[PDB]
Amino acid sequence: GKRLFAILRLADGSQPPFGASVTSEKGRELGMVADEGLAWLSGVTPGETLSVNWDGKIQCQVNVPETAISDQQLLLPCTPQ
Ligand SMILES: [Co+2]
Repeated sequence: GKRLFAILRLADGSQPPFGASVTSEKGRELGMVADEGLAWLSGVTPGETLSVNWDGKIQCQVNVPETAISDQQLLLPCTPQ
């Protein structure tokens, strides 16, 4: 499964800001965070680690479940490195 509807929230409960970028381990930009911490991600690999970037910096990372499949909405807890 490769396209994910990701609900992003940090460990502290906050939301990554509107306009943050989400990148794969490889460094590819799979999507951008919209409002309310929602990010549609393209070409995601199940099991990989994504980084969420804003303010010119990796702010936190998420672990895409190995069981992720296409068009799945899932919570991705974003934890600071
Ligand atoms: Co860019």
